[PDB]
Amino acid sequence: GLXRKXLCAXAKKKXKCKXAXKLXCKC
Repeated sequence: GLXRKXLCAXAKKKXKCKXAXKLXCKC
């Protein structure tokens, strides 16, 4: 859920970190 946190999960995640809530724009 949530556009910016879509964009983040988009750039921060193909070929990129594991499935945790607060970890969103890191993984």
